[PDB]
Amino acid sequence: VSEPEGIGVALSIYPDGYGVNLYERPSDPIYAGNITKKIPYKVFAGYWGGGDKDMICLGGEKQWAYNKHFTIDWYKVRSKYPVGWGVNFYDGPSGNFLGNIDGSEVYNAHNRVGGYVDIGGNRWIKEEHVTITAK
Repeated sequence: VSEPEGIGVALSIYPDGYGVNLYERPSDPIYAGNITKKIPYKVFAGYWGGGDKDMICLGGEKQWAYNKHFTIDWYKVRSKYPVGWGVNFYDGPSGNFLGNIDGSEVYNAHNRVGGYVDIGGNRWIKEEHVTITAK
């Protein structure tokens, strides 16, 4: 059974009590606040800015944080079908057809929108064709 929301789970790399900053506007972050309670937090979206500029969203628009401040257990995306059974991917949710995978690989969930999941590289698959699970 697939995780109904989210793309992964993040845990601060710092000690409990040590503030990790939250931001809005992930391409040019504006300080929004500070999280000091160290517990696992569900990740709802990713900003794929490349390297150190990657951010993860722990809620809504004012809950962006840098990936580098967390260890992240990404949700894993797997075909429902046997190896060799093609699964189409698109250039966005309900987007243009781009290609197919053969189901031999496991992917990390990079974003989920409108019943589609991005398996990375801007490749969006209908969620009906895959499982999205914590491990």
